[PDB]
Amino acid sequence: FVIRGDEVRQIAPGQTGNIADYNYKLPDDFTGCVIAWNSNNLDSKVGGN
Amino acid sequence: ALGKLQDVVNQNAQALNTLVKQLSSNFGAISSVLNDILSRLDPPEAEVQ
Repeated sequence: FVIRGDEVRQIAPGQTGNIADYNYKLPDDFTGCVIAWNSNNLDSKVGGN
Repeated sequence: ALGKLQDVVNQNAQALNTLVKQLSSNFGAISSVLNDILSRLDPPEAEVQ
């Protein structure tokens, strides 16, 4: 999926916030990896994407 | 005259009282009341306490 930079932290085991609470929540015993990379050159346009 | 039996009863009562009183010690936790820990902190944090 795609989020904003400040929301990257929200994608973590047991995290809170709008993204973690209403969009994508990880289990407390999550066993995996999270890889996030800025996509400002692909997911942003002049005038707002 | 009844020192031996009174000492036994007192020792048992003291053991039980100490055991019950132990419940209120923080043991390094922020609080000795479990519900307070659950309410005040997030689940990931509350688990450690």
